[PDB]
Amino acid sequence: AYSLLSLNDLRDNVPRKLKTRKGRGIGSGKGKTAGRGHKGQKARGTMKFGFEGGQTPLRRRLPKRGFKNKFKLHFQPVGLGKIAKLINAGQIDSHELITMKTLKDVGAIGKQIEDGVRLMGRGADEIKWPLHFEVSRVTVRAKEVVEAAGGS
Amino acid sequence: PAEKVEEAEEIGYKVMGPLKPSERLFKPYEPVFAIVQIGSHQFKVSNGDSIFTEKLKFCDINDKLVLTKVLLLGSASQTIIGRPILPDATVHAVVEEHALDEKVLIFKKKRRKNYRRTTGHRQELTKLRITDIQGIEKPEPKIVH
Amino acid sequence: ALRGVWQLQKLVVSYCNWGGSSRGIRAFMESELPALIEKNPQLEVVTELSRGQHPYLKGIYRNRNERVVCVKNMDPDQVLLNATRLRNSLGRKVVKLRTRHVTKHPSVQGTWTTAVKF
Amino acid sequence: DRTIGQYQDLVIPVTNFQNEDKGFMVLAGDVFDVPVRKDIIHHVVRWQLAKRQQGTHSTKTISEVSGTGRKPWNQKGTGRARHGTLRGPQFRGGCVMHGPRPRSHAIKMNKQVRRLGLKIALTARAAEGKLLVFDDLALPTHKTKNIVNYYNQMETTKKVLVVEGGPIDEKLKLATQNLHYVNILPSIGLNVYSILLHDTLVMSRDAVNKIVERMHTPINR
Amino acid sequence: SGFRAFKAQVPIQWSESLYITLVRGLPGTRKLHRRTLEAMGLRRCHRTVLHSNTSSIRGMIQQVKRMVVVETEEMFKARKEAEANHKALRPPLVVSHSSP
Amino acid sequence: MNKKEIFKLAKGFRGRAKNCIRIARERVEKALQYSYRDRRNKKREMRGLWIERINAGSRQHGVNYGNFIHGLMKENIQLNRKVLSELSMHEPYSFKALVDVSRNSFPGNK
Amino acid sequence: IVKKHDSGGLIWKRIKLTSTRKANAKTRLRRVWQNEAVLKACGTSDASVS
RNA sequence: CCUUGCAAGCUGCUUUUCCAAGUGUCAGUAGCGGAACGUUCUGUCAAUCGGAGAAGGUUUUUGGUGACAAGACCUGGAGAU
RNA sequence: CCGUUCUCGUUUGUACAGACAGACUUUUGGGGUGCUAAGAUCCAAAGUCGAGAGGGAAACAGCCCAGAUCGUACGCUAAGGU
RNA sequence: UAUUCCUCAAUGACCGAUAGCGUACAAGUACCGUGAGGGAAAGGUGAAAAGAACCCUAUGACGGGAGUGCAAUAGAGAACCUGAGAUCCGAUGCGAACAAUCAGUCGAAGGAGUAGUCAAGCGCACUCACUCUAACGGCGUACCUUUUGCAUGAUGGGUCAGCGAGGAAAUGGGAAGAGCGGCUUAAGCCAUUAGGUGUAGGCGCUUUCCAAAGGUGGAAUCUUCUAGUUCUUCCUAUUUGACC
Ligand SMILES: [K+]
Ligand SMILES: [K+]
Ligand SMILES: [K+]
Ligand SMILES: [K+]
Ligand SMILES: [K+]
Ligand SMILES: [K+]
Ligand SMILES: [K+]
Ligand SMILES: [K+]
Ligand SMILES: [K+]
Ligand SMILES: [Mg+2]
Ligand SMILES: [Mg+2]
Ligand SMILES: [Mg+2]
Ligand SMILES: [Mg+2]
Ligand SMILES: [Mg+2]
Ligand SMILES: [Mg+2]
Ligand SMILES: [Mg+2]
Ligand SMILES: [Mg+2]
Ligand SMILES: [Mg+2]
Ligand SMILES: [Mg+2]
Ligand SMILES: [Mg+2]
Ligand SMILES: [Mg+2]
Ligand SMILES: [Mg+2]
Ligand SMILES: [Mg+2]
Ligand SMILES: [Mg+2]
Ligand SMILES: [Mg+2]
Ligand SMILES: [Mg+2]
Ligand SMILES: [Mg+2]
Ligand SMILES: [Mg+2]
Ligand SMILES: [Mg+2]
Ligand SMILES: [Mg+2]
Ligand SMILES: [Mg+2]
Ligand SMILES: [Mg+2]
Ligand SMILES: [Mg+2]
Ligand SMILES: [Mg+2]
Ligand SMILES: [Mg+2]
Ligand SMILES: [Mg+2]
Ligand SMILES: [Mg+2]
Ligand SMILES: [Mg+2]
Ligand SMILES: [Mg+2]
Ligand SMILES: [Mg+2]
Ligand SMILES: [Mg+2]
Ligand SMILES: [Mg+2]
Ligand SMILES: [Mg+2]
Ligand SMILES: [Mg+2]
Ligand SMILES: [Mg+2]
Ligand SMILES: [Mg+2]
Ligand SMILES: [Mg+2]
Ligand SMILES: [Mg+2]
Ligand SMILES: [Mg+2]
Ligand SMILES: [Mg+2]
Ligand SMILES: [Mg+2]
Ligand SMILES: [Mg+2]
Ligand SMILES: [Mg+2]
Ligand SMILES: [Mg+2]
Ligand SMILES: [Mg+2]
Ligand SMILES: [Mg+2]
Ligand SMILES: [Mg+2]
Ligand SMILES: [Mg+2]
Ligand SMILES: [Mg+2]
Ligand SMILES: [Mg+2]
Repeated sequence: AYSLLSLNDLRDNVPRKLKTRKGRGIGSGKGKTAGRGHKGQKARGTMKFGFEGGQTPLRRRLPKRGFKNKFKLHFQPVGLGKIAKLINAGQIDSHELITMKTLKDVGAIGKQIEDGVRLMGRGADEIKWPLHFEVSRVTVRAKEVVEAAGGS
Repeated sequence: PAEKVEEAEEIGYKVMGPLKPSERLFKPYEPVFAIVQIGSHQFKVSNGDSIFTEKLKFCDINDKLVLTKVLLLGSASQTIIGRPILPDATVHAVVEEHALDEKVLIFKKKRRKNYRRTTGHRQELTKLRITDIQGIEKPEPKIVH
Repeated sequence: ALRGVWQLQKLVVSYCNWGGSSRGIRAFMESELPALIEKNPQLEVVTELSRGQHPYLKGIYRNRNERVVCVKNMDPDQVLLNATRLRNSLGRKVVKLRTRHVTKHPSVQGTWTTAVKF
Repeated sequence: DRTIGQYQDLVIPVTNFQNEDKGFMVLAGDVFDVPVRKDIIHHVVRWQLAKRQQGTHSTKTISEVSGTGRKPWNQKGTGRARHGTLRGPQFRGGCVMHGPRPRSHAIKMNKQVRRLGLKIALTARAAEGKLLVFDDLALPTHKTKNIVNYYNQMETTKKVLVVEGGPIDEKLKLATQNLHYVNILPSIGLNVYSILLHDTLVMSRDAVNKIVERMHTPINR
Repeated sequence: SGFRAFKAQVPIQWSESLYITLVRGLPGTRKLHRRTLEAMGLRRCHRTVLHSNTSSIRGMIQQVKRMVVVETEEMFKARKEAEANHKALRPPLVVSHSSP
Repeated sequence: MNKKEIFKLAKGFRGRAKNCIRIARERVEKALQYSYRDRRNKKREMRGLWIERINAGSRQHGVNYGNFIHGLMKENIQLNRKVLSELSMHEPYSFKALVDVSRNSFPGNK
Repeated sequence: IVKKHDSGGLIWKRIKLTSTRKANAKTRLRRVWQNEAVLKACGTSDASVS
């Protein structure tokens, strides 16, 4: 039995849950109308989910709103605290320029850049050095904090 | 051990130890009777009788028993009535078997309601052989030559 | 025991050394069977190998009745319980108990008749 | 004995088909000493067998059973049960309602779970003492009698799986194909179900090196 | 009758504690009274609970007073004592019939 | 319940009810319902029989059943009705002694 | 209790007030009267040590 | 089944079992949840059983809460899992 | 605000419902309509049936008593009886 | 890249004679229809025909013997392996023409057939022995469906055997279990006694208000906490014939 792996003796952690087979006998508890009750559309299976009974539904009583700007630009937000945490770990060289390639390679940006990067002010107290950034957008507080530490 | 003795006394029996092959306790019939209480049930027995009781938890096969709750004694000439028991009277017995009875089916059904249940049950019983009744004078041997 | 005479004479332990359904009876043979053999000197216990078959216990009695209890896929304590119930039985047929007080002498003083005077 | 699952490197003897002494090899502990888990092996074996199933099983619906769509008699008046065809699911010779149709039975499994299952299988073989490492798998001839002689020489074995690093040489291929109890695989085809079908595992040094190199390379993503 | 067992064998006076015994069944009664009996701890017929004698308990008893027997500590103790004294062992009776 | 078990339980049934599964299943289920009910009802019937035999035994000596059984209760004699009826049938002199004891315990009115 | 006895096709028979029914009513009255006496005796003050 | 203890492992120093008590609970349609039995087929299985008679069929007996299981005689004549 | 119950039956998240044909009894002494009729009909407040077996009401959905885990040829009671 | 009137080779947790093609058998036949058209049923002696010489009784051997054969109810002439049930005719035991009712159930007199055990004297009383029957007593108005409610004089079923309805895919809402710690690939590609690869994409990190432009300091101070994702099983939903 010590370190045996027989096909004879394999199983999962918990026992397998089996399918509920309706329309079998009385003792199963789901025979004779299964779990459908008596008559109507729902017992005969001709009911569409979301129908509300002929009342004007909420999806048609509320107004439509606005328009969609097809040319909306999406920028990835990065807080200064994430950049500080990656600076202290040696992933980012704080003496060189921090571009969007630098943030993309260390994983501060996720998988898909869309239109660029917006630098944010979350965790800005952890910025203690002059840092130079080249991003697409930047908030007012993040630029204020970075220039207060001698960067740009 | 003393707790089992106390509980068996509550039921109404005392274990005296195993039956030895040297003993001849199964004597011919004597015309006295006793009424004994074992659990809820009462039995009117003479020697050589057999009774099936509810399962006795603290005895084994071929154990000699003393039945401690004797309610009445009788013979051809006198009757001794206990209020409720007779402490001076003893009835001796031997455990013969612990066996399950025949299965009874428990069936329930509610018509037109799609409900039914079927289950079984077997009750365990203890068989005792009554060997000796004490506390009332037995008739003398009338050796009719 | 009927009037002090033990009724079960032979306990046959039928088992398989290969089959998975004989695991419990094999553990019973190793663990609980010597104790039962020791506590019953009046009982003969034979053990029989039956490869490819499901295990059972067989009880042969004084009245030439044989009772077989299949013990396939049982835990060892259930096998020991079945062996104990075979030992404690008188070997009778499993039918309904017609009475709980068997007597051949129902009356010491004579059954009531219309001729009885007080 | 030893505690399996500590991720410790192991030292194994190296031999060949001639029962010679070819030194020793170190087996990487993150491949041959992982904790042994039955549930992962259960899922990997189920994944392999589900991928294997052909699924060429079929029945006919009422659109495919031969028979007319005509109503067999009038809805009312004949005293008989109403039917739309004579090919309904309750009819003899009729359609099969909810019957099988040809489909794939394959399920999905993460790649890392498959790698872990292969690690567990190799660890169990090394832990039982049923893993033999060969310096190479070269045979003098293609005759099956050499393999049969080595198999008879072996100790407490029934079915052997022989793993080669690269593609299998023609001599071993010809020598083992008539034997149901000796089966061969390149290291690219090593799988959990093939390992568990044989109680003894024979791997060359190249096969061990290729498996450890594969497990030490992360999944490219 | 069944109330004959519960008749007072002691004068009824002020008590420190009260014993309440449910002597009526639950179906066919108001759900409020059943919830009150549940708040007294009485769920099954012929069951007895023991409570301190204050107005919060007394109002609950007053609501369901036709379903229960309420006893003082002294009445309950006397009833149990008389029941134990009745079942106590007495000396045997010997009757010699004989001579038909 | 299987078809073979139903045919086992339908043994001795009259007509097609022992033989055909549609007919046998109803009659066997009704038989099992009767068996469940009659395990309860047997105790009522047997207590009625014991009380009838005790009442016949005690009225031979001029004592009604209720006065007799209450006089036995008053003396802490705890023999039950089954054993008392067996005494009334098979040990009439001991039963007469019990009737005398109960009549001294509780004569009743009249 | 049902009190409709001379109308309709569903028979609710009138339960006659026999002496035995009067005896049961008197027993129930004795029980409630003893309960009321206990509540009157115990209602003068509350039990201490709360 | 639950609750309260008890004693064991754990890792969780707290979640799981064994045992003991329980004047604790256990009618049930629609319906919801939990735990199982059996059938066919596949791997385990070039393994195991089979003229020392397979499958299937009739009797009979024993076991489990149940779906059901199992022993033996007879029939059967090559398969069963 | 304070007792009793020690039960979470409370509130709420998530997932799965079924049901939206009710019936009778409580002085016609909670009332409307009807004829102070209906086994009518429509509301209020209880209970039972529905979905509830057992004992009583001759027989009995809805009244009275009372809630069926199983076994016993043990005991005490309810309604109702002797 | 599409398709199969076709050929060759191979495979199947596909079916196994009411299944699988309508057809395992001379089937698009027989049969039905003016016609278009509709459309079956029916497999199995035995290893080998050794397929039963001859006798007896019948008009006549399929019978009773004999013989063949492992086996003859293995004895057939589009059918004989096994040989269930409904159904029909008999044999034995008990009940049965003075007593009524879902045909039972709980008790039970009697009748009939049949075993074994053994201390003491080779009988006899023990195993409530066992099996079948059941005079007589108490209790007992089928089942299913549908209903406020059915013994209902509401529905359905002559009986038996076989068959007969919650099922598949993809995509969502969840639960349980697991892998990894950012997770996971799709088509494809290289191999298949078998896996390995493949980053395009998807979700998360991620920033909350807002129609859009615009705008965006989480919690904590005492070595700081600061994200999920992909599978498997099951319950449900959508689109599909969607329980029949
Ligand atoms: K048509
Ligand atoms: K069919
Ligand atoms: K056909
Ligand atoms: K044959
Ligand atoms: K035949
Ligand atoms: K009868
Ligand atoms: K009609
Ligand atoms: K899903
Ligand atoms: K996870
Ligand atoms: Mg249900
Ligand atoms: Mg049905
Ligand atoms: Mg439902
Ligand atoms: Mg319906
Ligand atoms: Mg509905
Ligand atoms: Mg069509
Ligand atoms: Mg048409
Ligand atoms: Mg078909
Ligand atoms: Mg009427
Ligand atoms: Mg009526
Ligand atoms: Mg009067
Ligand atoms: Mg009364
Ligand atoms: Mg329930
Ligand atoms: Mg057979
Ligand atoms: Mg088969
Ligand atoms: Mg199988
Ligand atoms: Mg509506
Ligand atoms: Mg409505
Ligand atoms: Mg409706
Ligand atoms: Mg309404
Ligand atoms: Mg009203
Ligand atoms: Mg009105
Ligand atoms: Mg009215
Ligand atoms: Mg009405
Ligand atoms: Mg109406
Ligand atoms: Mg209401
Ligand atoms: Mg309804
Ligand atoms: Mg209810
Ligand atoms: Mg009722
Ligand atoms: Mg009645
Ligand atoms: Mg009633
Ligand atoms: Mg209950
Ligand atoms: Mg056919
Ligand atoms: Mg066939
Ligand atoms: Mg066909
Ligand atoms: Mg011939
Ligand atoms: Mg053959
Ligand atoms: Mg044949
Ligand atoms: Mg037949
Ligand atoms: Mg006959
Ligand atoms: Mg006559
Ligand atoms: Mg008639
Ligand atoms: Mg009977
Ligand atoms: Mg009757
Ligand atoms: Mg109607
Ligand atoms: Mg009715
Ligand atoms: Mg009808
Ligand atoms: Mg009707
Ligand atoms: Mg009809
Ligand atoms: Mg059928
Ligand atoms: Mg791929």
